Amino acid sequence: AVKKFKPYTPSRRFMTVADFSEITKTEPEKSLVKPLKKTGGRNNQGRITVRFRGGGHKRLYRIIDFKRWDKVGIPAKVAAIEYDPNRSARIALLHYVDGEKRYIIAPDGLQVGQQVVAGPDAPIQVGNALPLRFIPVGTVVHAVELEPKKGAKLARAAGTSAQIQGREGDYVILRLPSGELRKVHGECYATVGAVGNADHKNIVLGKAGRSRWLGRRPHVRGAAMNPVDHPHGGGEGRAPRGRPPASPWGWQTKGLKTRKRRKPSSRFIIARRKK
Amino acid sequence: MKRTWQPNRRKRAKTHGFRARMRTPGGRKVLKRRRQKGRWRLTPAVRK
RNA sequence: UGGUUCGUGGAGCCAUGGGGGAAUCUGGGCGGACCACCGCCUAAGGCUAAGUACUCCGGGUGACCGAUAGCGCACCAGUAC
RNA sequence: GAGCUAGCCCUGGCCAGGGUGAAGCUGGGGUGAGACCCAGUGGAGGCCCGAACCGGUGGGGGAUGCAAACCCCUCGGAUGA
RNA sequence: GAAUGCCGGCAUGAGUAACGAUAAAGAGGGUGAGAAUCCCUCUCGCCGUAAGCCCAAGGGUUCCUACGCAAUGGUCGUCAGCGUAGGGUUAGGCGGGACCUAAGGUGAAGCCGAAAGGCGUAGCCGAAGGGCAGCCGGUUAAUAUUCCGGCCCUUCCCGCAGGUGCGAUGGGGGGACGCUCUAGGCUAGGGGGACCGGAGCCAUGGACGAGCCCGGCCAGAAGCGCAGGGUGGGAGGUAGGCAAAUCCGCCUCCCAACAAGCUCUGCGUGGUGGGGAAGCCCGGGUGACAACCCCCCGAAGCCAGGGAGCCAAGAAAAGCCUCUAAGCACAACCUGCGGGAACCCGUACCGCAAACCGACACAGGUGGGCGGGUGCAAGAGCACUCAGGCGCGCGGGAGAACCCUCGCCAAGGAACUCUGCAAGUUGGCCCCGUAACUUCGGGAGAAGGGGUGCUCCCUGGGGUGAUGAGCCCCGGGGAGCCGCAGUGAACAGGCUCUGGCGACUGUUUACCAAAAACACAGCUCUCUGCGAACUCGUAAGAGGAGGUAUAGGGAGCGACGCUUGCCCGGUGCCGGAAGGUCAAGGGGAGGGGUGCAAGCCCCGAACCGAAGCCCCGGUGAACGGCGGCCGUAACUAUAACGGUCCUAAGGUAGCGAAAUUCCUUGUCGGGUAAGUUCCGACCUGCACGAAAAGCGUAACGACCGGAGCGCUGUCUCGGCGAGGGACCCGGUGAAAUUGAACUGGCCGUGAAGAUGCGGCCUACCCGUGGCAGGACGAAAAGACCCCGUGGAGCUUUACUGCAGCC
RNA sequence: CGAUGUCGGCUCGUCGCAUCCUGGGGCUGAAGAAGGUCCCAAGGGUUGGGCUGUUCGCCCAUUAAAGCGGCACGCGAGCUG
RNA sequence: UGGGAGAGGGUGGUGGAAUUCCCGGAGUAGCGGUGAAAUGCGCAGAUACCGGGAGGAACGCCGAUGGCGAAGGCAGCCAC
RNA sequence: CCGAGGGUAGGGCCCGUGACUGGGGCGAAGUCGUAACAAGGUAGCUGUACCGGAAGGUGCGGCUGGAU
Ligand SMILES: [Mg+2]
Ligand SMILES: [Mg+2]
Ligand SMILES: [Mg+2]
Ligand SMILES: [Mg+2]
Ligand SMILES: [Mg+2]
Ligand SMILES: [Mg+2]
Ligand SMILES: [Mg+2]
Ligand SMILES: [Mg+2]
Ligand SMILES: [Mg+2]
Ligand SMILES: [Mg+2]
Ligand SMILES: [Mg+2]
Ligand SMILES: [Mg+2]
Ligand SMILES: [Mg+2]
Ligand SMILES: [Mg+2]
Ligand SMILES: [Mg+2]
Ligand SMILES: [Mg+2]
Ligand SMILES: [Mg+2]
Ligand SMILES: [Mg+2]
Ligand SMILES: [Mg+2]
Ligand SMILES: [Mg+2]
Ligand SMILES: [Mg+2]
Ligand SMILES: [Mg+2]
Ligand SMILES: [Mg+2]
Ligand SMILES: [Mg+2]
Ligand SMILES: [Mg+2]
Ligand SMILES: [Mg+2]
Ligand SMILES: [Mg+2]
Ligand SMILES: [Mg+2]
Ligand SMILES: [Mg+2]
Ligand SMILES: [Mg+2]
Ligand SMILES: [Mg+2]
Ligand SMILES: [Mg+2]
Ligand SMILES: [Mg+2]
Ligand SMILES: [Mg+2]
Ligand SMILES: [Mg+2]
Ligand SMILES: [Mg+2]
Ligand SMILES: [Mg+2]
Ligand SMILES: [Mg+2]
Ligand SMILES: [Mg+2]
Ligand SMILES: [Mg+2]
Ligand SMILES: [Mg+2]
Ligand SMILES: [Mg+2]
Ligand SMILES: [Mg+2]
Ligand SMILES: [Mg+2]
Ligand SMILES: [Mg+2]
Ligand SMILES: [Mg+2]
Ligand SMILES: [Mg+2]
Ligand SMILES: [Mg+2]
Ligand SMILES: [Mg+2]
Ligand SMILES: [Mg+2]
Ligand SMILES: [Mg+2]
Ligand SMILES: [Mg+2]
Ligand SMILES: [Mg+2]
Ligand SMILES: [Mg+2]
Ligand SMILES: [Mg+2]
Ligand SMILES: [Mg+2]
Ligand SMILES: [Mg+2]
Ligand SMILES: [Mg+2]
Ligand SMILES: [Mg+2]
Ligand SMILES: [Mg+2]
Ligand SMILES: [Mg+2]
Ligand SMILES: [Mg+2]
Ligand SMILES: [Mg+2]
Ligand SMILES: [Mg+2]
Ligand SMILES: [Mg+2]
Ligand SMILES: [Mg+2]
Ligand SMILES: [Mg+2]
Ligand SMILES: [Mg+2]
Ligand SMILES: [Mg+2]
Ligand SMILES: [Mg+2]
Ligand SMILES: [Mg+2]
Ligand SMILES: [Mg+2]
Ligand SMILES: [Mg+2]
Ligand SMILES: [Mg+2]
Ligand SMILES: [Mg+2]
Ligand SMILES: [Mg+2]
Ligand SMILES: [Mg+2]
Ligand SMILES: [Mg+2]
Ligand SMILES: [Mg+2]
Ligand SMILES: [Mg+2]
Ligand SMILES: [Mg+2]
Ligand SMILES: [Mg+2]
Ligand SMILES: [Mg+2]
Ligand SMILES: [Mg+2]
Ligand SMILES: [Mg+2]
Ligand SMILES: [Mg+2]
Ligand SMILES: [Mg+2]
Ligand SMILES: [Mg+2]
Ligand SMILES: [Mg+2]
Ligand SMILES: [Mg+2]
Ligand SMILES: [Mg+2]
Ligand SMILES: [Mg+2]
Ligand SMILES: [Mg+2]
Ligand SMILES: [Mg+2]
Ligand SMILES: [Mg+2]
Ligand SMILES: [Mg+2]
Ligand SMILES: [Mg+2]
Ligand SMILES: [Mg+2]
Ligand SMILES: [Mg+2]
Ligand SMILES: [Mg+2]
Ligand SMILES: [Mg+2]
Ligand SMILES: [Mg+2]
Ligand SMILES: [Mg+2]
Ligand SMILES: [Mg+2]
Ligand SMILES: [Mg+2]
Ligand SMILES: [Mg+2]
Ligand SMILES: [Mg+2]
Ligand SMILES: [Mg+2]
Ligand SMILES: [Mg+2]
Ligand SMILES: [Mg+2]
Ligand SMILES: [Mg+2]
Ligand SMILES: [Mg+2]
Ligand SMILES: [Mg+2]
Ligand SMILES: [Mg+2]
Ligand SMILES: [Mg+2]
Ligand SMILES: [Mg+2]
Ligand SMILES: [Mg+2]
Ligand SMILES: [Mg+2]
Ligand SMILES: [Mg+2]
Ligand SMILES: [Mg+2]
Ligand SMILES: [Mg+2]
Ligand SMILES: [Mg+2]
Ligand SMILES: [Mg+2]
Ligand SMILES: [Mg+2]
Ligand SMILES: [Mg+2]
Ligand SMILES: [Mg+2]
Ligand SMILES: [Mg+2]
Ligand SMILES: [Mg+2]
Ligand SMILES: [Mg+2]
Ligand SMILES: [Mg+2]
Ligand SMILES: [Mg+2]
Ligand SMILES: [Mg+2]
Ligand SMILES: [Mg+2]
Ligand SMILES: [Mg+2]
Ligand SMILES: [Mg+2]
Ligand SMILES: [Mg+2]
Ligand SMILES: [Mg+2]
Ligand SMILES: [Mg+2]
Ligand SMILES: [Mg+2]
Ligand SMILES: [Mg+2]
Ligand SMILES: [Mg+2]
Ligand SMILES: [Mg+2]
Ligand SMILES: [Mg+2]
Ligand SMILES: [Mg+2]
Ligand SMILES: [Mg+2]
Ligand SMILES: [Mg+2]
Ligand SMILES: [Mg+2]
Ligand SMILES: [Mg+2]
Ligand SMILES: [Mg+2]
Ligand SMILES: [Mg+2]
Ligand SMILES: [Mg+2]
Ligand SMILES: [Mg+2]
Ligand SMILES: [Mg+2]
Ligand SMILES: [Mg+2]
Ligand SMILES: [Mg+2]
Ligand SMILES: [Mg+2]
Ligand SMILES: [Mg+2]
Ligand SMILES: [Mg+2]
Ligand SMILES: [Mg+2]
Ligand SMILES: [Mg+2]
Ligand SMILES: [Mg+2]
Ligand SMILES: [Mg+2]
Ligand SMILES: [Mg+2]
Ligand SMILES: [Mg+2]
Ligand SMILES: [Mg+2]
Ligand SMILES: [Mg+2]
Ligand SMILES: [Mg+2]
Ligand SMILES: [Mg+2]
Ligand SMILES: [Mg+2]
Ligand SMILES: [Mg+2]
Ligand SMILES: [Mg+2]
Ligand SMILES: [Mg+2]
Ligand SMILES: [Mg+2]
Ligand SMILES: [Mg+2]
Ligand SMILES: [Mg+2]
Ligand SMILES: [Mg+2]
Ligand SMILES: [Mg+2]
Ligand SMILES: [Mg+2]
Ligand SMILES: [Mg+2]
Ligand SMILES: [Mg+2]
Ligand SMILES: [Mg+2]
Ligand SMILES: [Mg+2]
Ligand SMILES: [Mg+2]
Ligand SMILES: [Mg+2]
Ligand SMILES: [Mg+2]
Ligand SMILES: [Mg+2]
Ligand SMILES: [Mg+2]
Ligand SMILES: [Mg+2]
Ligand SMILES: [Mg+2]
Ligand SMILES: [Mg+2]
Ligand SMILES: [Mg+2]
Ligand SMILES: [Mg+2]
Ligand SMILES: [Mg+2]
Ligand SMILES: [Mg+2]
Ligand SMILES: [Mg+2]
Ligand SMILES: [Mg+2]
Ligand SMILES: [Mg+2]
Ligand SMILES: [Mg+2]
Ligand SMILES: [Mg+2]
Ligand SMILES: [Mg+2]
Ligand SMILES: [Mg+2]
Ligand SMILES: [Mg+2]
Ligand SMILES: [Mg+2]
Ligand SMILES: [Mg+2]
Ligand SMILES: [Mg+2]
Ligand SMILES: [Mg+2]
Ligand SMILES: [Mg+2]
Ligand SMILES: [Mg+2]
Ligand SMILES: [Mg+2]
Ligand SMILES: [Mg+2]
Ligand SMILES: [Mg+2]
Ligand SMILES: [Mg+2]
Ligand SMILES: [Mg+2]
Ligand SMILES: [Mg+2]
Ligand SMILES: [Mg+2]
Ligand SMILES: [Mg+2]
Ligand SMILES: [Mg+2]
Ligand SMILES: [Mg+2]
Ligand SMILES: [Mg+2]
Ligand SMILES: [Mg+2]
Ligand SMILES: [Mg+2]
Ligand SMILES: [Mg+2]
Ligand SMILES: [Mg+2]
Ligand SMILES: [Mg+2]
Ligand SMILES: [Mg+2]
Ligand SMILES: [Mg+2]
Ligand SMILES: [Mg+2]
Ligand SMILES: [Mg+2]
Ligand SMILES: [Mg+2]
Ligand SMILES: [Mg+2]
Ligand SMILES: [Mg+2]
Ligand SMILES: [Mg+2]
Ligand SMILES: [Mg+2]
Ligand SMILES: [Mg+2]
Ligand SMILES: [Mg+2]
Ligand SMILES: [Mg+2]
Ligand SMILES: [Mg+2]
Ligand SMILES: [Mg+2]
Ligand SMILES: [Mg+2]
Ligand SMILES: [Mg+2]
Ligand SMILES: [Mg+2]
Ligand SMILES: [Mg+2]
Ligand SMILES: [Mg+2]
Ligand SMILES: [Mg+2]
Ligand SMILES: [Mg+2]
Ligand SMILES: [Mg+2]
Ligand SMILES: [Mg+2]
Ligand SMILES: [Mg+2]
Ligand SMILES: [Mg+2]
Ligand SMILES: [Mg+2]
Ligand SMILES: [Mg+2]
Ligand SMILES: [Mg+2]
Ligand SMILES: [Mg+2]
Ligand SMILES: [Mg+2]
Ligand SMILES: [Mg+2]
Ligand SMILES: [Mg+2]
Ligand SMILES: [Mg+2]
Ligand SMILES: [Mg+2]
Ligand SMILES: [Mg+2]
Ligand SMILES: [Mg+2]
Ligand SMILES: [Mg+2]
Ligand SMILES: [Mg+2]
Ligand SMILES: [Mg+2]
Ligand SMILES: [Mg+2]
């Protein structure tokens, strides 16, 4: 339930911070953090390759367990639910009966003090991870592997879900968060339930400085630039685009499809996205 | 106001120094040039 | 595609990035598309003095300069700055 | 050539003093339970005033200058992009 | 002899400007060939959150002493950061290295690239971050946490004693962290004392005083005391920490819990070792057997890894501890003690500046720490002052114009002017009081007013301490005194109304623009299913992202409110397994050359044959576009209505003489005595209009218009006064410019604006202070403009290529 | 065009006369007063404000009157902007 | 106290008919629509027929002149 | 001391008046259409919403004051 502020400054008028009410542990597990090396959008030539990045709050990376078939059959207790600055979801700290501790993305409705488990035998309950071919059709699921044992790829942002549609040989069919229909190999793992922190989309930054805290430096418009810089540069006074709307590099940025036509995964996409 | 020359001994020796020059094809040519020309010094002096 | 005087030209010759791909003298290449005839030569392995080029250096010599000239420097100059 | 300047990265440091008084908490009132109301406490903010610090609004001087961008008065920001 | 030629030399301007902050000087006595300028004394003034002191960088002998004055020093010079010579920098503990890792750099393995080279895990390097043992005083002309004195401590080697499964680059613990606010107790620092120590002082009318003036400490091991940090103990199980593991991690049991206990710091005390003022006398010595005590204020520093709240969620690695593996248990490590061993480099001096960056001894620039006192509500603000440091390396006079900075002004009070530009006004605190409108926060310091000093009297609460006295912090009430005036000096808002633009705090053309421009939260379109799209790269590889559609790229719009209409014919993008055209290739009708002939060789029709393009549809918060003429109502006028032509469709809502309106100062209303501007309206909108968004909007603005009040030297209209210049004398002494000059006015003339030609008029020779009409004055080979088959940036359905993609 | 700074304002004048006022005249459809028109005359004078960058002009209140032009649209090594 | 009828209300679930869209098949010259038409759709293979998939909304017969509620109003079926 | 009142500054209510603008009433014989009364030729009315020269039209739900 997003939190509001009284209009005691111009910015506090619309700023809305998360409620944080589901978090139960306010500092991370030390054996599971490592420094997150900030890039500023710069590659290994040192060139800017992704504009408008940098100056965000310092962060530590939480190591997240995107496999879980690591420890088939070994139950774990949900110890805490924590804040992660590297992702939109919350994370859940598991204390395995192994004595081993790990982090998963926290699904919706998971509770501290509960048991989760992984493998083909697992119950169909929020937080358990199974091979897709064993989850009943119709189930909502998250943290889905895309190829077997390569790691969870799909539906990991706050609030997202994938829904199992049907089976076909070694492949189930998923409705991804984008609305697309895809065949995903049945031996890929996945976790029952949707990701938590669904209210994440209703946060209102409220002011410029907030964006800066996230590492988002100000994005300047092409129409505001000069012809050396951009297809929309120049003109005396303001100007309409005067050409098909383009990127800084010239390609058209309204409708122009860009997925590679001959891409080999095409044989497993069933239906492009929606809306 | 603040002017352009702001001396810095580490900076000087790391930018123009002998060891910088030798790590680069263009740096070696400089020394080959400056030795061919007969420069008394092949590199800026920094006190270190 | 490059080389050649040869800029696609009637365009051979030599070299080769790609594709197809032999034979051992009754084998093979060339004589400016191509064919016959007549000739020339023996590819897909290597080495080979000398005659040729240059002047950091040394000497010899000038219808070469003579301190604003002659090398940037006749002098503690690739210096001082 | 990034010892000026621009952006980012890593690691440190700095921001006198004063004013306003958000949420929350406590108590009180209210009600079926509430919302909510008052007082108290509380000390939020690209909040307010103002040095250091960062600026460079208006005007005057300077104009072979003290200075190849300075000086005086005045003015903006000053816990934050 | 000319090239705004090149190099050099010397002129002119000229004894001219200037001599670098208006913080400021005067005298006496020395020294010397020579003194405003050097040394000494006294007086005066300036800084004192510095203009004082300590670090770092940078500089590199500039430090100290003797001896000098040619040059340097904006004058002088006997002086000096100058010349010569000699001297001077002392560390196991301070900083750096023989330790650690961060970005980054480098790089066995590996990957890539015509060459040169590019990457790259580990590992290595890399600091002002982690870690680690020294404090007070004395001493030199010049070094001191370095030498010396006193009291402390670290590491390595070796030996002794006691103890223990010892053993590590391996496992684990720890190290280990943000922002804002903040408790308790301390310390640094300061204030006071009628108490303690002290050379003296009694002035000029009074005072021999509970008088004046000065000072009243600093460091210290073990131990003790106060205040804090850190930390559960035992057992059983175990599959996890890439071997093992008694360690850690998980589960269970018992016991302990705001504690205690153990451990680690800070403060205090502490054997001992030091310091010790004014004044007097020549840095010294006395003071002195110096005293070294009580009260208070009190940190932003200390205990620290303290506490609370918050979201934007806040390095690594070593030291250190613990676990075991090889090994080895004659070892080895742990603890206590003892002796021995302990290397390299820096250390001078300047360091907000005359020694660093600015060509200069340059009013500029330069990071960290200390920064005393009193009063002003507070403070690092302001004024004055302590310690300390300076009077800015040309002076002496004079008392013109004029210039700068400053002060005052009769009457008027914006009449000034593009504009109240500038300068006034206002000005702190406390109290009373405070409007439209509003997003309920605000608008607000609204506006407007009252108070403010000193004396005596009475009294309320807080802190320390003890509840008391003393000290100290907040008040309340009453009676009076003085002046023109009590934030008596210094620092310290003028206000209001109404438009345009932009929501807002922010950002920008370093050095002519700070804005309405950029950004901004939010809104919409669009791409992207992850070896993502996209971006840099030949590649490898990187960013995206150790992210995964609530995410990431691209585009426009730009808080919020109410809204965002019609056109898909053209261009773009999206979809379309048909049809049309389409290259290499396949195919081989049929021709051709040559040979005696097999053959060799060349051209070649149909037909099959991709993307693209055509064609068929979709699509506007994609590029874009949104009509003309004629007629019509029972006064007239005007047309709700109709006719027709064309379009892909003919501009909806809202707004409109506008940051847009040409005619234009449109017309009417407001405001003024008067209003090309301003506000409100009308609508024939030359040429608004709906995300290059339309119309509004509280609050905000060094933005840009209009009006009023207050108050003014802005003005009528000017006067006077101050200082720094200008002027005069002594010292030092530039500049651009310059064909040469013996260089007047008029009316003409001349390449059309003449000191220089003609005619006439006027005029003795040379300066000094001033003013700017001329020398088509200086400066810059016109930026405007044209020209050159000159150049560069930029655009696109110009041409032709290339990357890239298909 | 190897530079003649370009509107207006302010300041400071100065000249012309086709005279706006003041002086002297003739004619008048001049009774007087007040005008109209032309002649002579350049000695002196020729206001303060509102609007606009404005020149010009309109307006307000006055006046004897509120003149027209030249001097590089007089005057930026005099100022403004 | 013991009983009862009820589409009374809220929550979580869940079943079948039908329409539309997608996929495969099979099949061809029209379908749709109306007063009559036409726009539209269809040889780029529609309509009609079969199989499969997705998704939303409303609940046929029971059903009544019926029941419930203070009114607005409440209709598949299950449980709380 | 109080004090008629004068002065300055800021509020509240009421009345008059205002370029222009909004609808309203009324007005012997204007223009345009024909929405309602019959099933008024699409039954009507309704609350709301959107639209259009105008009456109105359409959507959604409701009423009979609806006709066969
Ligand atoms: Mg809010
Ligand atoms: Mg609110
Ligand atoms: Mg949460
Ligand atoms: Mg770690
Ligand atoms: Mg990275
Ligand atoms: Mg890199
Ligand atoms: Mg990018
Ligand atoms: Mg970036
Ligand atoms: Mg999170
Ligand atoms: Mg994310
Ligand atoms: Mg798969
Ligand atoms: Mg959002
Ligand atoms: Mg962040
Ligand atoms: Mg954004
Ligand atoms: Mg932008
Ligand atoms: Mg632009
Ligand atoms: Mg621009
Ligand atoms: Mg560029
Ligand atoms: Mg270009
Ligand atoms: Mg371009
Ligand atoms: Mg453009
Ligand atoms: Mg533009
Ligand atoms: Mg522009
Ligand atoms: Mg334009
Ligand atoms: Mg546009
Ligand atoms: Mg255009
Ligand atoms: Mg384009
Ligand atoms: Mg898709
Ligand atoms: Mg600078
Ligand atoms: Mg610097
Ligand atoms: Mg250095
Ligand atoms: Mg350094
Ligand atoms: Mg450096
Ligand atoms: Mg180097
Ligand atoms: Mg380098
Ligand atoms: Mg040498
Ligand atoms: Mg060099
Ligand atoms: Mg050739
Ligand atoms: Mg050839
Ligand atoms: Mg043979
Ligand atoms: Mg042969
Ligand atoms: Mg043969
Ligand atoms: Mg051959
Ligand atoms: Mg031959
Ligand atoms: Mg031949
Ligand atoms: Mg031959
Ligand atoms: Mg061979
Ligand atoms: Mg040879
Ligand atoms: Mg000769
Ligand atoms: Mg010579
Ligand atoms: Mg020579
Ligand atoms: Mg010569
Ligand atoms: Mg030579
Ligand atoms: Mg020479
Ligand atoms: Mg020399
Ligand atoms: Mg830099
Ligand atoms: Mg720099
Ligand atoms: Mg601050
Ligand atoms: Mg206040
Ligand atoms: Mg309060
Ligand atoms: Mg609280
Ligand atoms: Mg602020
Ligand atoms: Mg204030
Ligand atoms: Mg600046
Ligand atoms: Mg300035
Ligand atoms: Mg001013
Ligand atoms: Mg200048
Ligand atoms: Mg200044
Ligand atoms: Mg000032
Ligand atoms: Mg600010
Ligand atoms: Mg401020
Ligand atoms: Mg502040
Ligand atoms: Mg910050
Ligand atoms: Mg000549
Ligand atoms: Mg010459
Ligand atoms: Mg020349
Ligand atoms: Mg020359
Ligand atoms: Mg010369
Ligand atoms: Mg000479
Ligand atoms: Mg000379
Ligand atoms: Mg001469
Ligand atoms: Mg001379
Ligand atoms: Mg002169
Ligand atoms: Mg001068
Ligand atoms: Mg000077
Ligand atoms: Mg000064
Ligand atoms: Mg004297
Ligand atoms: Mg003197
Ligand atoms: Mg002297
Ligand atoms: Mg002398
Ligand atoms: Mg002096
Ligand atoms: Mg002296
Ligand atoms: Mg002081
Ligand atoms: Mg130097
Ligand atoms: Mg000398
Ligand atoms: Mg001398
Ligand atoms: Mg000498
Ligand atoms: Mg000198
Ligand atoms: Mg000097
Ligand atoms: Mg002497
Ligand atoms: Mg020394
Ligand atoms: Mg020592
Ligand atoms: Mg060693
Ligand atoms: Mg090389
Ligand atoms: Mg390094
Ligand atoms: Mg270090
Ligand atoms: Mg750290
Ligand atoms: Mg050390
Ligand atoms: Mg010590
Ligand atoms: Mg000595
Ligand atoms: Mg032991
Ligand atoms: Mg930690
Ligand atoms: Mg960490
Ligand atoms: Mg925070
Ligand atoms: Mg005090
Ligand atoms: Mg002590
Ligand atoms: Mg085990
Ligand atoms: Mg002493
Ligand atoms: Mg004694
Ligand atoms: Mg501090
Ligand atoms: Mg601490
Ligand atoms: Mg803490
Ligand atoms: Mg690391
Ligand atoms: Mg063994
Ligand atoms: Mg043994
Ligand atoms: Mg060594
Ligand atoms: Mg030293
Ligand atoms: Mg300074
Ligand atoms: Mg100095
Ligand atoms: Mg000086
Ligand atoms: Mg200086
Ligand atoms: Mg202080
Ligand atoms: Mg003191
Ligand atoms: Mg104060
Ligand atoms: Mg002075
Ligand atoms: Mg000074
Ligand atoms: Mg001076
Ligand atoms: Mg004089
Ligand atoms: Mg002054
Ligand atoms: Mg007076
Ligand atoms: Mg006056
Ligand atoms: Mg006035
Ligand atoms: Mg007045
Ligand atoms: Mg005015
Ligand atoms: Mg202006
Ligand atoms: Mg104005
Ligand atoms: Mg004041
Ligand atoms: Mg006041
Ligand atoms: Mg009002
Ligand atoms: Mg109000
Ligand atoms: Mg107002
Ligand atoms: Mg308003
Ligand atoms: Mg309000
Ligand atoms: Mg006030
Ligand atoms: Mg009073
Ligand atoms: Mg008094
Ligand atoms: Mg008095
Ligand atoms: Mg103020
Ligand atoms: Mg703006
Ligand atoms: Mg703005
Ligand atoms: Mg706007
Ligand atoms: Mg707005
Ligand atoms: Mg905005
Ligand atoms: Mg600028
Ligand atoms: Mg510029
Ligand atoms: Mg510049
Ligand atoms: Mg600008
Ligand atoms: Mg501004
Ligand atoms: Mg900008
Ligand atoms: Mg904005
Ligand atoms: Mg918006
Ligand atoms: Mg690229
Ligand atoms: Mg290459
Ligand atoms: Mg990554
Ligand atoms: Mg913007
Ligand atoms: Mg509103
Ligand atoms: Mg279209
Ligand atoms: Mg189209
Ligand atoms: Mg179309
Ligand atoms: Mg297409
Ligand atoms: Mg157009
Ligand atoms: Mg068009
Ligand atoms: Mg509309
Ligand atoms: Mg209009
Ligand atoms: Mg008008
Ligand atoms: Mg407008
Ligand atoms: Mg317009
Ligand atoms: Mg107009
Ligand atoms: Mg006009
Ligand atoms: Mg008018
Ligand atoms: Mg009027
Ligand atoms: Mg009109
Ligand atoms: Mg526009
Ligand atoms: Mg507004
Ligand atoms: Mg407003
Ligand atoms: Mg603003
Ligand atoms: Mg502004
Ligand atoms: Mg005004
Ligand atoms: Mg004056
Ligand atoms: Mg004077
Ligand atoms: Mg004289
Ligand atoms: Mg002289
Ligand atoms: Mg001299
Ligand atoms: Mg001559
Ligand atoms: Mg002459
Ligand atoms: Mg003469
Ligand atoms: Mg003359
Ligand atoms: Mg002429
Ligand atoms: Mg003439
Ligand atoms: Mg003459
Ligand atoms: Mg002549
Ligand atoms: Mg003559
Ligand atoms: Mg003549
Ligand atoms: Mg003559
Ligand atoms: Mg003559
Ligand atoms: Mg004459
Ligand atoms: Mg003179
Ligand atoms: Mg003169
Ligand atoms: Mg002149
Ligand atoms: Mg000339
Ligand atoms: Mg002249
Ligand atoms: Mg001239
Ligand atoms: Mg110039
Ligand atoms: Mg030029
Ligand atoms: Mg020229
Ligand atoms: Mg130009
Ligand atoms: Mg021209
Ligand atoms: Mg041409
Ligand atoms: Mg030509
Ligand atoms: Mg050209
Ligand atoms: Mg692309
Ligand atoms: Mg010209
Ligand atoms: Mg010239
Ligand atoms: Mg010139
Ligand atoms: Mg000119
Ligand atoms: Mg008469
Ligand atoms: Mg006459
Ligand atoms: Mg006259
Ligand atoms: Mg005018
Ligand atoms: Mg004119
Ligand atoms: Mg006019
Ligand atoms: Mg008269
Ligand atoms: Mg005139
Ligand atoms: Mg003219
Ligand atoms: Mg003209
Ligand atoms: Mg003129
Ligand atoms: Mg002029
Ligand atoms: Mg000028
Ligand atoms: Mg002018
Ligand atoms: Mg001039
Ligand atoms: Mg002049
Ligand atoms: Mg001139
Ligand atoms: Mg200007
Ligand atoms: Mg201007
Ligand atoms: Mg058809
Ligand atoms: Mg067919
Ligand atoms: Mg669906
Ligand atoms: Mg009364
Ligand atoms: Mg009276
Ligand atoms: Mg009629
Ligand atoms: Mg009808
Ligand atoms: Mg009807
Ligand atoms: Mg009808
Ligand atoms: Mg309709």
